[PDB]
Amino acid sequence: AYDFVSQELRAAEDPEFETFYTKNHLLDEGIRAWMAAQDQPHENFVFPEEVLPRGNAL
Amino acid sequence: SYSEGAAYGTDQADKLYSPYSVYSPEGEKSLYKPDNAEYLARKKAVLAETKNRLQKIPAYVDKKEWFNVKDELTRYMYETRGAVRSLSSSVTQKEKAEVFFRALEDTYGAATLKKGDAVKASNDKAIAALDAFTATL
Amino acid sequence: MINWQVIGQLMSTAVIMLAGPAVIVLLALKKGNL
Amino acid sequence: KSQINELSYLQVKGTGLANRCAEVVGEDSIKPKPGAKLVDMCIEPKAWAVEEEVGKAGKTEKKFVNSKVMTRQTYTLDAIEGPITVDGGKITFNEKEGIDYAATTVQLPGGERVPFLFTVKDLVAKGNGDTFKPGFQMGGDFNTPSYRTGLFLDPKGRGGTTGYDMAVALPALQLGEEGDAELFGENNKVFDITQGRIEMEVNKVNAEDSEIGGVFVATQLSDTDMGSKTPKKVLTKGIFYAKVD
Amino acid sequence: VWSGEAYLSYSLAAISLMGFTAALYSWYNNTAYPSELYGPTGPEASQAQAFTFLVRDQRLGANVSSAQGPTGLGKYLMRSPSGEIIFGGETMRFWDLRAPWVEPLRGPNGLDINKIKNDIQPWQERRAAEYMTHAPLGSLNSVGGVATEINSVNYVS
Amino acid sequence: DLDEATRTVVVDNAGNTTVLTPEQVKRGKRLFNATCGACHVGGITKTNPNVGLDPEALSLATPRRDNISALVDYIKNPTTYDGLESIAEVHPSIKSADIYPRMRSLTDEDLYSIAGHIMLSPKIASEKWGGGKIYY
Amino acid sequence: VSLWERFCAWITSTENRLYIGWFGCLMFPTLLTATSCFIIAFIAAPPVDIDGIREPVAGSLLYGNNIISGAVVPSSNAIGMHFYPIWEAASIDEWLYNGGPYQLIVLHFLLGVSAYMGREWELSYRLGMRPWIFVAFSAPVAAASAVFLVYPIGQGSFSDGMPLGISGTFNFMLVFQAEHNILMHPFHMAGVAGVFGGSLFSAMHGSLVTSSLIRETTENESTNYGYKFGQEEETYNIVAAHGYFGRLIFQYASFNNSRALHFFLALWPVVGIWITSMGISTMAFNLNGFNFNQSVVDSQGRVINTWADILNRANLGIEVMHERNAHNFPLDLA
Amino acid sequence: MLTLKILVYTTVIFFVSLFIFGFLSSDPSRNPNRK
Amino acid sequence: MITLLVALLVLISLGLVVTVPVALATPGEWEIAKGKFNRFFQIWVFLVIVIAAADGISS
Amino acid sequence: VIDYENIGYLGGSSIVDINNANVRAYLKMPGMYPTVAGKIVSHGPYSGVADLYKIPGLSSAEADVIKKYESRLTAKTPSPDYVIDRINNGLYR
Amino acid sequence: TEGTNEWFGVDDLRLLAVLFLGHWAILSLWLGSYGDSNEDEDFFGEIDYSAR
Amino acid sequence: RLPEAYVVFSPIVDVLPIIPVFFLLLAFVWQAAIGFR
Amino acid sequence: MEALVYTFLLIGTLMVIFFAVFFRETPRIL
Ligand code: CLA
Ligand code: CLA
Ligand code: CLA
Ligand code: CLA
Ligand code: CLA
Ligand code: CLA
Ligand SMILES: CC(C)=CCC/C(C)=C/CC/C(C)=C/CC/C(C)=C/CC/C(C)=C/CC/C(C)=C/CC/C(C)=C/CC/C(C)=C/CC/C(C)=C/CC1=CC(=O)C(C)=C(C)C1=O
Ligand SMILES: CC1=C(/C=C/C(C)=C/C=C/C(C)=C/C=C/C=C(C)/C=C/C=C(C)/C=C/C2=C(C)CCCC2(C)C)C(C)(C)CCC1
Ligand code: OEX
Ligand SMILES: [Fe+2]
Repeated sequence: AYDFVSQELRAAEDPEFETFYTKNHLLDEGIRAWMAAQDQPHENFVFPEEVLPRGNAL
Repeated sequence: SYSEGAAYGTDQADKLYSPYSVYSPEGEKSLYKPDNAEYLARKKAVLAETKNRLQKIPAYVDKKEWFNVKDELTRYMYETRGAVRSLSSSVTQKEKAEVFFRALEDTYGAATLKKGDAVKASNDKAIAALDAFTATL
Repeated sequence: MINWQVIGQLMSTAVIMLAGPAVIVLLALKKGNL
Repeated sequence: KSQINELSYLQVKGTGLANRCAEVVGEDSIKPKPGAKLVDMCIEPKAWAVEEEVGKAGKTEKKFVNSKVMTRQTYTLDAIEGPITVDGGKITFNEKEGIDYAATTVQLPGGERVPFLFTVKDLVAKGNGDTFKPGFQMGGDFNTPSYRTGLFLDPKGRGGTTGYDMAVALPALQLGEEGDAELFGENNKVFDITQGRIEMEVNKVNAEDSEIGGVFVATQLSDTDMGSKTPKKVLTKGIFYAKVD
Repeated sequence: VWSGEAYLSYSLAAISLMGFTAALYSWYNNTAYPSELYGPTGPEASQAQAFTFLVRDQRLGANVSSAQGPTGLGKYLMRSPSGEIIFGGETMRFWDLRAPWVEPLRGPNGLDINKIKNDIQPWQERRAAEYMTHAPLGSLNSVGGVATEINSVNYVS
Repeated sequence: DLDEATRTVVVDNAGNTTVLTPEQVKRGKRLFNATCGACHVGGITKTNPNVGLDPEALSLATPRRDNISALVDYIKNPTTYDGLESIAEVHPSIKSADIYPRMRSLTDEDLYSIAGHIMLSPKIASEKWGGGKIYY
Repeated sequence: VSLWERFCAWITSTENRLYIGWFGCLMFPTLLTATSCFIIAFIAAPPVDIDGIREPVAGSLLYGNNIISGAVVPSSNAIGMHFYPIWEAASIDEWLYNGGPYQLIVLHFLLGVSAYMGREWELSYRLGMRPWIFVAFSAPVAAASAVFLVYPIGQGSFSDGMPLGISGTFNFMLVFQAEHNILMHPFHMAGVAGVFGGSLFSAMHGSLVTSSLIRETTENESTNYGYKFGQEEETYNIVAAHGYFGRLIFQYASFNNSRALHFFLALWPVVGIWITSMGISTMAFNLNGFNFNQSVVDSQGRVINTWADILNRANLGIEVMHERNAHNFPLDLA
Repeated sequence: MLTLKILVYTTVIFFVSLFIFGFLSSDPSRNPNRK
Repeated sequence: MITLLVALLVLISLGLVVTVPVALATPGEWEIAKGKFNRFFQIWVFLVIVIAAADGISS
Repeated sequence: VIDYENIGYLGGSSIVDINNANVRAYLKMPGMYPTVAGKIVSHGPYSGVADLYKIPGLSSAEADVIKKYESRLTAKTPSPDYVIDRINNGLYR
Repeated sequence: TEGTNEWFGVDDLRLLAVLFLGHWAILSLWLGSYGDSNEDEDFFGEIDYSAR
Repeated sequence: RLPEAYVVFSPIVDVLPIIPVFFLLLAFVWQAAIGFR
Repeated sequence: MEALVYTFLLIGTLMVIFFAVFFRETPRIL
């Protein structure tokens, strides 16, 4: 149960509509990108520094 | 050995200040020598500007600005007490400094209570007191 | 260079940690009011 | 004023006084010197109005409805510096530094929230005559920057200078020759600069204290979130105050 | 109830009042607990960071008052919900921070912009850089920094 | 596995290389974390993140700072990154060591081991030193 | 005879349908105002600036949510720790924008739950009961005051307080993981053992009673009808369930005493949640859990990874992404 | 907004005073043991 | 001399704590012998003043 | 912007932009950070490398390090979202 | 005005007359039974069962 | 560290704050030796 | 239109809580 598509179709068309639910997806992009380099050494993820989603000034 | 945690004294060759430290004492072979003139010239320079920051005090009391007199004696003058205690070496030099402080603490104690003459009176007790400090040593 | 601090600490705990039950053990042998 | 300068910091805080511009007393004339530089110009608006489609008796001409500010006490500009250059016909002012933007948000009837950056950046004032008078009246254009700097991330994680550029949780949109070009406008984040026209009016001067102050009126354009919507014209009115030095 | 245990449960209610209050003195108060001795407070180390990068980018010739932040607010100086000039960021919550190294820069309105542009003394820079690196953020094994800091420092406030 | 080829670090501006004895690398870590590591932890600088302890960033300074003799030069006299003016009043140093109480007791061999730690750590950890939180 | 004595006789009467008591004098007005504002703020409430950056986060049902995503949003970062009632807001529209009803609900909740707890004492006094059911209820009161009151205090803002919702709960738990490392903290460890142990001894005690029931019914009717209410006979062979568990593990690990057995069911969870709620409390003041990052090194000095380093890279992903616009400076001090 | 505010301090110290003068009303003696 | 007297001060407090609660928990040992023990209290108190004297002289 | 040309001239192509680069981009040039780089970033739009000598408050030493890297410095079209975050764009090592 | 240091949040003078008439309106109810009793009658219990 | 007349006893002082924990354990040892009666 | 179902589920759940408390089958001895 990854997404509510009615929440996802709306947040794509309206770039002002924010819930707590869409806040949890951006927390999951940080889990999917930052740990997966060291999580799975067999797959050899070599991420550049410039693809890893950072926030502002963190 | 490289990862030995409680090697208090067997590790290093130089004697430490205490087994619970990393630093060596204040003895010889140190690079900080407190007798140097540039440390004395730094402490002397803040004593000269302190009188220059203190003559701007009545200009704000001639005006109505009490917020500027409460912090003029803490904005630059924060580094005074570190120096005037350090320059006070001899006996009678030391008990000359608390004459300057108690005259200075009443300038701040009158600025919070907003008393115009009590700032201007105790300001003149401070310029005359730093005059006693600088002229001796 | 024989690490006098650790030798001092381990003896001084073992003096104190054995000075506590020795108050009770000397009472159990004496059959006093425990 | 100097009456505000009498107070300490602990007496002002929590009272809503630091938000309010000073009240200048009396009227006379003051002449700007050759090297005259304006010191403490603060601007605070006291009323806001957004241009809407109003429901009259039978007609729908565009009129200004007012609005209630919802950001609390953060609207006043302060510490605005700038030199006062003397052209021959008309005295001019060009601002240089100071806090010259104050972001705020007002609410309309209906529940619509309209944010707008209230600003005086790059202001070129021009007023009749040379000396400041109670009949003096200067104004001019200012440039409004965008409400969000380009590295702002929207809820999907898309910005103008950072972030993604596609619907990040809709991965089947970029399939085909067309791609996701149907929602192209919400991916391209465009930094926008618009214009605004302020009109100030000095009416009370001290020359013994060299501080002026009067009523202004400013109109500008609200924000759009980098092309997300059509921005709306925002009118405001208030009082200002300045130290002419 | 006039009995033996009832007087004990009267004290335990009042000693818990004193227990929370001494535990909240130590977090906020910098007067009975000087920052020179106990380290900077929770609120104080949040303001010392914003003041340090204020000094840092002022040396690059940047107007810090008109420096528009990424959200549209002040990157360095913004305005509190009561009207005062404060520091901006997540440090806008601790705008009541009254500390002996920032109170030289106050006015009636708040942080005086004229005094920031001209009078910043280097002991304040030595203080705000000291209170940034020794913020009260630790761990139980006594390594400092954030919860994701590597194991090199040994500090809990 | 601290081989003497790995402990061999560059010592002067010309480019000579000398080796660090195993007490230099051990005191070099304890002194660095106690003195310098409050802000320079892992090579990054907390209070000014532009000017790090990277071997790239030490080399691009207007006096080259990669050497042991160049780092102990910086400790007794810290200029800026372009080396025009001194910031001894705000960086902890030996010249301005009356304000900083942390550097009143440091010998020549103690700064020789601290600068040894700053130079020998990019050789141990190639990308973790001053790489920020990406390379934790 | 007097009007007050005829009112004290009613308000402390156990003959009411629900016992009101003297704590109900400030339980019922508090919790009905926390309720009646919650139902309105969950259904119909406009979006709320939570980050203080004037980016309003929708949280109610009329603004396009559901049961899962909808939530009463915490108050603003602009307010922070300041008390923000309705009369100090200059309009209700300014109140609802800045996170108004989060403080009205939470402060009337913590007063009403701390009065519901004292009400459980009071009726135990008037019924002749030994008093300490309300000490067992101190464990969720400790945990409710930890995430709504104590954690906003030590972090200095109600915006770090827990959002009153379901998806807002998991925004709270994940951001609390990155900034405080709760899983390595031994007080979340001592309450996972409290509720895994609590659900063990619940289903372990509830099975051994239901195993050893005495024949009182037929096979057609229900098992439960062999208990008549208020009977004085014991409804299960307790010697039977003692001999079973006395052979299932060994003999000396079994409580023959049913009083000491029914005390251990009350000890283990409640002590586990007292300790846990003082994990959030000590991590409200940034005394985080353990940090074993870069702890294992070889003789060369290169960092050898552990499971804590893999756990760290999950914490670094949430840390660099939570409140992705609210930060301006390199360290999340708040 | 200063009319609502008056209404709250009525309602608070109405019920707080019922709480305060509830336990002053000889409240330990209200038990099922005696009286 | 301070390092010699404090070392004599610790060894007496080792000798008391092993023996004094044994002297009290016994049903009669304190009443039968306390004038023996009361010397050791008066010796112990006297050492604290001697050490406090020798510390002030040496500073 | 989705498709912004001159991404390379910002920080990483080793030929820097003037009116769009961060002050971190001038760190790769020895001698310019922080003093000489501080003046370039602070003032308004430039049209060429010759306009670098028009900066109010230049020395001969400040013009010297510009004279070294004037092949590496180049000026482009100022897109106004990059011109704001030239002192600080929220990037920290 | 939120962060003013005013007693019990009493901003205006009108809020006092609300507080005094709240404590006293129930105090006068309480004195109708527990007031006007003997203030000189003791007990050697832990708990008194005197009267209504 | 301690004054120079007291640097000798630096190991013994390090044990001293632990000693109040040892009184908590002294109660249980005393309850064991009394036979928990 | 969608949120109307969610509201009906919530207040419909609070109805059966009301009836369970006040219209409960009152247990009786004998
Ligand atoms: C072995 C058993 C034992 C032990 C170790 C203690 C230990 C303590 N009890 Mg005690 N107590 C016990 C059994 C015990 N009690 C029993 C069986 C009863 C009967 C129910 C009581 C009833 C009792 C009462 C009624 C009170 C204590 C208090 C205290 C504390 C006094 C120190 C203090 O408050 O410092 C903290 C305070 C300061 C440092 C400031 C100085 C103030 C002075 C020392 C207060 C002295 C209060 C005095 C002890 C209470 C009077 C008791 C007297 C009528 C017998 C201390 C923690 C007192 C307390 O405040 O703690 C709960 C208290 O009010 N106890
Ligand atoms: C595990 C036990 C334990 C330990 C080790 C500590 C340790 C400490 N507590 Mg503490 N505390 C505890 C349990 C404990 N607490 C418990 C269970 C409670 C109840 C919840 C409290 C409640 C408590 C409070 C309320 C406070 C502390 C404080 C402190 C700290 C200073 C001690 C102090 O103030 O002495 C106090 C000593 C006395 C009261 C004795 C009398 C002292 C006299 C009056 C001093 C006179 C001084 C005078 C100027 C000298 C001049 C002499 C001249 C005239 C010649 C210290 C870290 C204090 C602190 O720093 O808070 C952060 C504090 O305010 N504690
Ligand atoms: C009776 C239960 C009760 C309680 C405890 C509260 C409590 C509260 N309400 Mg609420 N409320 C209630 C019922 C209650 N409410 C009801 C029934 C309604 C519907 C009308 C509301 C509607 C409502 C709204 C709409 C709002 C509140 C708000 C508040 C908060 C502040 C109000 C205030 O100023 O209090 C007044 C309190 C006092 C003057 C203090 C009285 C305490 C006394 C004096 C005891 C102290 C004893 C003293 C220390 C002894 C000293 C002895 C001396 C010798 C030293 C507070 C949490 C506000 C809020 O939470 O905003 C965030 C808000 O906006 N309430
Ligand atoms: C196997 C996985 C696992 C397990 C079992 C737990 C277990 C626990 N975690 Mg944990 N956690 C985990 C993984 C896990 N964690 C992970 C992976 C993370 C990182 C994301 C966390 C992060 C985390 C945080 C951040 C917190 C926990 C907390 C807790 C505790 C929750 C108990 C609680 O709050 O009830 C206590 C009960 C309450 C809070 C409810 C009070 C309700 C009041 C009394 C009444 C309400 C009445 C209601 C409104 C109406 C009633 C019905 C009506 C009709 C009448 C418990 C010990 C919490 C904690 O530490 O305790 C505070 C907490 O805050 N965890
Ligand atoms: C493979 C099965 C398994 C086992 C054996 C454990 C075991 C444990 N987990 Mg774990 N866990 C599991 C699966 C398992 N888990 C799964 C599938 C998840 C979710 C993905 C979790 C999530 C999880 C979390 C989030 C946490 C644990 C924790 C724990 C520890 C305490 C839990 C506890 O006391 O529960 C309550 C149960 C009891 C008290 C019964 C007793 C259990 C003990 C271990 C058996 C005693 C037997 C003894 C050792 C043998 C000697 C006796 C002999 C003389 C007869 C313990 C090490 C906690 C922890 O980290 O603790 C360190 C913790 O925080 N676990
Ligand atoms: C046996 C008696 C006795 C006692 C109690 C002391 C005590 C002291 N002497 Mg001293 N002395 C003694 C005999 C004694 N001396 C003798 C016989 C001589 C030779 C004639 C000297 C000569 C001497 C000199 C020459 C000097 C001292 C100094 C000192 C003080 C050291 C502290 C300090 O630097 O001052 C600063 C003060 C303090 C640090 C305050 C410490 C006391 C605090 C309040 C702790 C007390 C708390 C409380 C009582 C404990 C709780 C107990 C409670 C449970 C009952 C100390 C108070 C020095 C001194 O006074 O310098 C100022 C010093 O230079 N002594
Ligand atoms: C000869 C050769 C070939 C050489 C090789 C050598 C060789 C032979 C080796 C083999 C030896 C070998 C390994 C054998 C050892 C066997 C062994 C023990 C293996 C298992 C391994 C293992 C890890 C076991 C340990 C785990 C274990 C079983 C732990 C028990 C946990 C435990 C003590 C729990 C107690 C919990 C508890 C207090 C419960 C009571 C509370 C509760 C509510 C219960 C409910 C309840 C209880 C009542 O009481 C009654 C009354 C009622 C009403 C009731 O509700
Ligand atoms: C001050 C001082 C001193 C003294 C000291 C002392 C004297 C101490 C004490 C201490 C003590 C007093 C100790 C104690 C100890 C104890 C112990 C260490 C014990 C423990 C044990 C255990 C823990 C066990 C237990 C048990 C049992 C028996 C049975 C049941 C179960 C159990 C397991 C619980 C001296 C002289 C040095 C000098 C310096 C100063
Ligand atoms: O508000 Mn809610 O989250 Ca606690 O950390 Mn800082 O602040 Mn914000 O960031 Mn991260
Ligand atoms: Fe049961």
